[PDB]
Amino acid sequence: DTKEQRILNHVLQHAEPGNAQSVLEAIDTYCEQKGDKKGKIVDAVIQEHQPSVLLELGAYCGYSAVRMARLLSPGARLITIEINPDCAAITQRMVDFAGVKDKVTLVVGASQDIIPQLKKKYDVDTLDMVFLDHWKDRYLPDTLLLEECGLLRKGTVLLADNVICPGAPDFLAHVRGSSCFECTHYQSFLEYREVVDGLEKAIYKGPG
Ligand SMILES: [Cl-]
Ligand SMILES: [Mg+2]
Ligand code: NA
Repeated sequence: DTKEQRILNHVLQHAEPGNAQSVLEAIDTYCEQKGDKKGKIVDAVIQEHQPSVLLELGAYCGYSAVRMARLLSPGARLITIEINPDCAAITQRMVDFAGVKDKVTLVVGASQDIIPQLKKKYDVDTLDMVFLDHWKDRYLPDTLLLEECGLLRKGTVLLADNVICPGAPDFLAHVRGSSCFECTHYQSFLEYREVVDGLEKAIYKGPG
């Protein structure tokens, strides 16, 4: 969308080419200008679990791709599925510019179509980590799908963003109540890149 394009424009103008940290800071800056830090939580989870195969559902401007890819060990892989071609185009430009393109496989399409292809087509055995940041109504069905397709092993980490605002209540109820998942909640704050709000004025004109 227009916001993601302006984020990319800002990065290209101000971030140091090939420097992933420079790119992240430039985006945090663009969003700042216009509980715990969201980027800090993602970094902490990845550094805690050291995934060699990491699946990202949803990519808007490549912020999350870059943040996660920069921390991966050599030869480790980020696979990113994004349904909107325009967001995927921007994400790849961001990833190229940030210097991490060698770690990222960006795939355009719907998660429910691509997920069952991960083993056969993208040489995945099981996934070490999944970052969920796409359409909220996909969180629980894709989670059940990942399981059904044999992509989860004991120890696989699911990390879901925005589970409160806009919210993924059904996703939360499932994994929390299930003995198949061990759940931890991290309070956070919404950031500019993620959302935007507005008010509507509606003046009644009569029955007419
Ligand atoms: Cl993003
Ligand atoms: Mg988000
Ligand atoms: Na649980």
